[PDB]
Amino acid sequence: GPKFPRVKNWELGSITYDTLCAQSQQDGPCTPRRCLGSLVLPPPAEQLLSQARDFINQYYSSIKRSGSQAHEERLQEVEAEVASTGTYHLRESELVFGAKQAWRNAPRCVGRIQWGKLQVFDARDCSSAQEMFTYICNHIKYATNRGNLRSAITVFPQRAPGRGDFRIWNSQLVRYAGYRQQDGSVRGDPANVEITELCIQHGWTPGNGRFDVLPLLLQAPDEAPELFVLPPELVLEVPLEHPTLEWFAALGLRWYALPAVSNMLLEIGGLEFSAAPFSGWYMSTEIGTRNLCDPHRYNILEDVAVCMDLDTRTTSSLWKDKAAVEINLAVLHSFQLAKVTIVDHHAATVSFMKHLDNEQKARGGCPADWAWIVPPISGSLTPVFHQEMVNYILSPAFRYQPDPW
Amino acid sequence: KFPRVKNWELGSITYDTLCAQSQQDGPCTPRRCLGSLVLPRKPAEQLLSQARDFINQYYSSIKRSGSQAHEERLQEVEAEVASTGTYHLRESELVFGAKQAWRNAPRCVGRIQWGKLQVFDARDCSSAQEMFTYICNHIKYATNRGNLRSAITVFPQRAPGRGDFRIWNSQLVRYAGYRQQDGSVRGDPANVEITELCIQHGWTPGNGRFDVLPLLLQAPDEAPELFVLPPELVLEVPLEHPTLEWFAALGLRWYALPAVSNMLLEIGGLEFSAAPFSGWYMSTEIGTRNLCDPHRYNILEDVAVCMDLDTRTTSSLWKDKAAVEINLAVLHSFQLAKVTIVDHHAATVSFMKHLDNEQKARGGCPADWAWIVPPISGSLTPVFHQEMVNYILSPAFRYQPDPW
Ligand code: HEM
Ligand code: HEM
Ligand SMILES: CNCc1cc(OCc2ccc3ccc(N)nc3c2)ccc1Cl
Ligand SMILES: CNCc1cc(OCc2ccc3ccc(N)nc3c2)ccc1Cl
Ligand SMILES: C[C@H](O)[C@H](O)[C@H]1CNc2nc(N)[nH]c(=O)c2N1
Ligand SMILES: C[C@H](O)[C@H](O)[C@H]1CNc2nc(N)[nH]c(=O)c2N1
Ligand SMILES: [Zn+2]
Repeated sequence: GPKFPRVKNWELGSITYDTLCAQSQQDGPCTPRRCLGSLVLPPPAEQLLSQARDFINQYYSSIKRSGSQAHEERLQEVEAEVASTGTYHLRESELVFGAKQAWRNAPRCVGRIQWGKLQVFDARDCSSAQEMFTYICNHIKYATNRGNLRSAITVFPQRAPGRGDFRIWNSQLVRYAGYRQQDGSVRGDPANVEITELCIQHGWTPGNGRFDVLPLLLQAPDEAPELFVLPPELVLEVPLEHPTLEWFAALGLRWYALPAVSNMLLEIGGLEFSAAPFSGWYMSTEIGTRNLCDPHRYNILEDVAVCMDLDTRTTSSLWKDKAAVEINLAVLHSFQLAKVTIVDHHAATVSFMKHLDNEQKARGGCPADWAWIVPPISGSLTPVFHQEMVNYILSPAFRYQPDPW
Repeated sequence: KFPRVKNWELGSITYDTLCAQSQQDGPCTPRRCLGSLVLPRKPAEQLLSQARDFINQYYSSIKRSGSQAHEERLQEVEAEVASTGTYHLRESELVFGAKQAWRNAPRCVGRIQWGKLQVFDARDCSSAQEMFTYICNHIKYATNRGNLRSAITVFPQRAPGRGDFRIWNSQLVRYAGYRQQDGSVRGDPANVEITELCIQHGWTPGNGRFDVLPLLLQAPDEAPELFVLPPELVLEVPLEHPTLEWFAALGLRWYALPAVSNMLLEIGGLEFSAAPFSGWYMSTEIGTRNLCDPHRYNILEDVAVCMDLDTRTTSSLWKDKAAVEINLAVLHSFQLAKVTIVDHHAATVSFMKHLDNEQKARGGCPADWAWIVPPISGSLTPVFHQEMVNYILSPAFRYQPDPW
């Protein structure tokens, strides 16, 4: 009947229609000829204005004053500002709304049930790399909260015409070093080889552990990036042990508490925030499956399987599956023991299903990237696997941006 | 124009140029991607061009493009369509077409096997009774005492203004699902509807969890007929577990032969509404989806309790632990019974090789990531880390409406 994508849940037999996708102003990578959904990575005053008008409309709607005098005056104010400066500036509450809407709009995030609970730190007054470090340390302190983790974003000054960007060079605020060895292998996190060598080129004295916390490379406008070492007491980590396998603790594994992505671009109303780090808490599979077991990450699956005395000589023993499960259990158990916020992939996907239903009512749909939403272990054991999803780009948005170097 | 395809484990990059050969629209648009949807929302010059294109594919395959035989065949097809509005395939063309359709199936992880397919021509079928004989032979051939062999049986194509030949069941072997009035379902819930259709067409039902359904076979414009498969034809594997002695006591089992029977085979514009095909199972289909899906046999909690796991909380990973043991039991049991089966690691590893073979052969390979990646231990398999391009090539297997 309805001229909108029909979305089915095959577990429950229920049907919805996504009408929200009609609000998408930006094309993705797919066409009627081929679907590129699995691909990881696929102003003129006029363009800015329409984006800005769209956002201001979004803002006034969200506060139920659409069509009002203050709405029309804000529109006039934004246009006039662009008229004389080529850009414009957000009011504080507009920044807060946009930051939250960016998260709410993120198709790849399974944690969006939490989207309304986001502490927005306005750092648009920051004017140095040293000052960025202060703001970041404060973010880490607040967000970590001794293990009772709190979602937060710190927004630094927006991209400005004829002036360099504020950039955090590191992909997350907390990252383990990856040291390339003489034998070609990697000690530490192979994901972080490039940033590690960049840190060294910039005067960092490197360690040689598997879990050396990297220093921050922070870049203020039109300046070389400066190197900042995080005070270790600010960086909460959890040593990994297993509830029953006593040898697991002897592996010396660990992960940091705070997932704090820092290389993403926050776009709101056409304004571009090139440095706006944000953090929540981990879903246990990110650490236990991906970071610890990916072939091109720590790759600990065989080591653990051997300790479990599994038959690693044949696929059909399911040694990989068994080990992966116990590694994930260790992550959950250790985070719980340490009283550091974490969520398993069952609890998380269940809560995302609740989120989908909320957004169905609130907005007529929810953009979602099935491949990213479904967890990397136990896929069909979670409800989201059986849930069809429509993927599309809404704005405000978090966007990938090229590396500053 | 041409999609850049990256593998994130190895850093390697391909470019898919095969997708330019797609003549059929999928469900995605620039505005929104619908790749996770399971089913699609919904003259003679058209047929003639699909026909020419296919005959072209065929003669290129035998390396005789531009040969007089190729040219003569094109005129044959053209002459037949111009006169009758349709045409017919030579057996050798049908055999090529069927293999290509498997090859082009974006959702199939087992396509490394594509060139190895026994094709039974059943186009000289005029009755449900004859369909039954062909089906029995197919099952006999394909089962081969546990040494499974991939096969397809092809029934007469669709004709204008005439009902279709159809097999009503979704697979040649399916377990009954009986809806007990107390809300529940005994058996396989996926088969409630087909079970009920069977009963209304005269089948005396069982009352078990693994009662093998009769086939409802339909010749054109006739009511379907009921046929009970001879039990000796249907090979089943009792499930036990290598170390957990109690597992066998669950009374679990599954059939050897996965033989899908409700898909339509399109070749060169011609449509074969009844063309059942079979290979062998990947263990996760049985151990994860069929046995553990909440809307299937849903045995997770039962197994977990037997393993004395803490069911109270999600964070004990009782679901993940139980699922792994069930998958192991399926593998163990099939191996013990000498019945062909492939685990999801072996399967996905061979699929990566297939992607590589196809890159060299055709310049790409249509694949549906969401279906290729197994339902447990996704990122533990190489396909998780492989970008894939999805699109429709012909010959193709397609979904079609239920005939009732
Ligand atoms: C509060 C608890 C949260 C949980 C459990 C959570 C969970 C996740 C997970 C599992 C992913 C997939 C990441 C990967 O596989 O690498 C993800 C992605 C993402 N998250 Fe959330 N998240 C949370 C909070 C947040 C917050 C506070 C923000 C921003 C305000 C956010 C924005 C995003 C974005 C933009 C992505 C996509 C990343 C990409 O494409 O690279 N998340 N999230
Ligand atoms: C020989 C061993 C084979 C293996 C191990 C295998 C594996 C699989 C698996 C795991 C799926 C996903 C099915 C599901 O989740 O329900 C699938 C789908 C599919 N397979 Fe294969 N397969 C094999 C042979 C074949 C053959 C012989 C054909 C046809 C001649 C075929 C054509 C297809 C098609 C068309 C689909 C998609 C069905 C749909 O979209 O619902 N496969 N295969
Ligand atoms: C393109 N950058 C890839 C990349 C993504 C990363 O994480 C994505 C991401 C983003 C936001 C998250 C929020 C919460 C959470 N638990 N995980 C989250 C994970 C981390 C490092 C890199 Cl290098
Ligand atoms: C309409 N229901 C869809 C459906 C799809 C099914 O599987 C598709 C399918 C097709 C070919 C296969 C080949 C081999 C294999 N192991 N599984 C295969 C699975 C099975 C039953 C049903 Cl009921
Ligand atoms: C090729 C594929 O898109 C890629 O490996 C994706 C798949 N799904 C994912 N899902 C999440 N949550 N995170 C990821 O990094 C990925 N990687
Ligand atoms: C909604 C989602 O697309 C649906 O559950 C799909 C996901 N991937 C799948 N993959 C396979 N192999 N088989 C399936 O039935 C499905 N179902
Ligand atoms: Zn798509």
